[PDB]
Amino acid sequence: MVVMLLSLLEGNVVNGMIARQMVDMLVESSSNVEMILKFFDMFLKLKDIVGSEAFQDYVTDPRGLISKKDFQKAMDSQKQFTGPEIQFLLSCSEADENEMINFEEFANRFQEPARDIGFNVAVLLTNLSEHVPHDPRLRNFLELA
Amino acid sequence: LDFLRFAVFVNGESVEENANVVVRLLIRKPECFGPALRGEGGSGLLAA
Amino acid sequence: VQFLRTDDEVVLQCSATVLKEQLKLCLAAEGFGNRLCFLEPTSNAQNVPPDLAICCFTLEQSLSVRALQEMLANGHRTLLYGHAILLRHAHSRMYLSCLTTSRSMTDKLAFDVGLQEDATGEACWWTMHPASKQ
Amino acid sequence: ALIDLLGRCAPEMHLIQAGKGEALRIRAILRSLVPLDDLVGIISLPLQI
Amino acid sequence: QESISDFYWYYSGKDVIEEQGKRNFSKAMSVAKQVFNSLTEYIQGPCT
Amino acid sequence: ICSCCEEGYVTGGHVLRLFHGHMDECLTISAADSDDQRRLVYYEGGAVCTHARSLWRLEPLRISWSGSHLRWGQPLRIRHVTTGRYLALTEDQGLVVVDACKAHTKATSFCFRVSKEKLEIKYGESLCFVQHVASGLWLTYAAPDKALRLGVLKKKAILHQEGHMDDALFLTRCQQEESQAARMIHSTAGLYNQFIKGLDSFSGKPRGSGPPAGPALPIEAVILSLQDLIGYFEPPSEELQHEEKQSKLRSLRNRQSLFQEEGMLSLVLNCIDRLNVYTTAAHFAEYAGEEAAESWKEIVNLLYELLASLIRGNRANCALFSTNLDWVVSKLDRLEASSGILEVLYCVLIESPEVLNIIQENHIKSIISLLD
Repeated sequence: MVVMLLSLLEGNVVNGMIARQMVDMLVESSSNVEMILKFFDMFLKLKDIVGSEAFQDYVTDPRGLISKKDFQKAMDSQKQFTGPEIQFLLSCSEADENEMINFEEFANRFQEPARDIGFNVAVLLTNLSEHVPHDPRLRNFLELA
Repeated sequence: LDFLRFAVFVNGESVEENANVVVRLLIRKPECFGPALRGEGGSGLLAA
Repeated sequence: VQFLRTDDEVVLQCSATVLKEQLKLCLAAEGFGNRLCFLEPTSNAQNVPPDLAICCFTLEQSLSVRALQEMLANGHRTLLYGHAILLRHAHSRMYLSCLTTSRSMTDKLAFDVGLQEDATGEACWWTMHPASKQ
Repeated sequence: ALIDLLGRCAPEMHLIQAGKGEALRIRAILRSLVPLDDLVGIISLPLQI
Repeated sequence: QESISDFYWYYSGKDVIEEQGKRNFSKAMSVAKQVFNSLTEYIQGPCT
Repeated sequence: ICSCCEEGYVTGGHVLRLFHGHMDECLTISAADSDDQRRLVYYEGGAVCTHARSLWRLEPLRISWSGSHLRWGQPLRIRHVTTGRYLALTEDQGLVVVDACKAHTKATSFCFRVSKEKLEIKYGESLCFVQHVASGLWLTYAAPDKALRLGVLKKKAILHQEGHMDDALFLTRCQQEESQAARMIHSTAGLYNQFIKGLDSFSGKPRGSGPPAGPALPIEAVILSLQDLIGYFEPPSEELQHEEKQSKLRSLRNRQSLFQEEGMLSLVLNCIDRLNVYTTAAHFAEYAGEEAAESWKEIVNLLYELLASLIRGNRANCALFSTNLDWVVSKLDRLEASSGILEVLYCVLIESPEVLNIIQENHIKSIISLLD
């Protein structure tokens, strides 16, 4: 879908009507786009936090893994995710019995499949932001992404 | 109506989807029931 | 080419020709003390002006059928045929509904239409359908 | 035959207990269509022995 | 698109999509991929 | 109906208030129900701005763009809402409100003019000199000249083509709470007035064996109106936190004031009187009919709790009961809804420190009669 949108955006003048219409479409589907962007950047931050060393501090089991409670408080101490996103990450975790979460595989589950769509979303937002600038609506999406 | 009964009912059981579409279509065409069970007719099953 | 949208004020009218007179009526109901709805004529406004304070209705949701079933089991969109809608009264703030009472003597299957205090039931949803094949 | 068809289109007992919305509404439509007093009257007229 | 939305609403309450639901989403999404590719090919060359 | 949706601009189908020029005065109606027969329109300035008397709905007479933006100089109908009477041009006076039966485009059509000289509209800085449409007559104050005339201006409006100094007006919308309450006042007053007329139609005329003296009377409609009015004036729930319950007390208090200031209190007092004059359900069956007597007990009971709901928590409405203090105590010994009258009395005495000032020995004997 994003590739088709880019093809519509081919050969676009600055403040072209197609670019303005695509911005209007995005801001009419604001909530859905916000959910998509949050989904991508939440797992990007998750990979960054797993790579961070404070998370390694909270990890204590010798065989890897981490208790669900330890995950909750560690990812709360990083102070980058709210409560709902914290619970959503807990839900998306494997949650192996005894509340053991293999954080390495958890972080790498959504890294490769979501890369191709994530890049094209970045290209779409960059193309829009540079072909219809001074747009009050689009800066919100830029900041969210 | 005999054909419709054979379609809807089977093995002492009522097929839910067939029953649903059958009642929806029958109720969609109010003239199917006859002079009784219609407000224009003004008569019921007893009068029938 | 304007389309009706969610969360706007709108009136429901019907044109019927009786005694070679093409009356145009609009549905209304006071709600409080009389839940039942009746239609007052909007035609002949010059002689008998109509009543507009209780005949106006606000759209609340224009949800699809499957999403309706899911919401039952648990903006500013645009309306499309096949969608079921929720209507709220203007003065009454009560959602229009189909009641189980049958004071309409003419037809046994004919049910009364009246306002409802809440909207948790499925009685306040109306699936619109196309008029013509066009 | 019409009444027998409606009875064979009546929803199941376990469905109506579980509370299927469509089953409840179909039974409601049948209830509105066929009034009970008509049934007991039609049973009350006897045969010709 | 409307049919896929209706299918998603059908599974909206369910916790886990079963095997038949996964297969049917695969069919619909593959067909949507082909439709999207053809729509893209109608405009990839800059045909105003 | 909302063809154009602009914030801060006047739109059709929007009830509002017309403060002529200064904020102090506004377009009003006759004070009581019979002082001017609810026909003479005035320019009274004061506490009436809060009341339902100061309220007018501009319905666009033009069926096209009904409820849409009000364009400059467009025909339209002013409605009182509270009485359901369209303001219109009259021949015996300048202009008065008329019934919808008497409402026609030749009389009810007005329009908003930018300038008083011959040759869009915003809620703020309106300053529009309104003018009749079918005629060139111009709405101007009478300015009557305290003993000679009351302190409020009460400048009755006259339709006369003279251009006075100030014909500008300010359109300020009222709250949805105010509009809803006023519409309840109109519908409920109409229902109970017709109910009173039925009471008078079979007043003292024995039914005998046929139909009652008058036509059928709405019993179930009055029952539903009684119930949802009681629920409307239900007190705020105690378990709410301070801010909720205080705000709800404030809203309930002003709603009680609005309903009391429009004669609804006296209306229900009249209803309960003419239901008292039939002492028993047997009496109600004898005159008004057995079918109407079936619900007499319920109607009387819910009337008493309606009265209690209206007066409870408001000092002013219950202080008005000083003149009718004996009125409550007289019906106290009645067998039907005795707890109803007694609760009404209790609210009166607790919330008014003056009924108890004028309490007399015979009244105390009546209370001891209740105990005995």
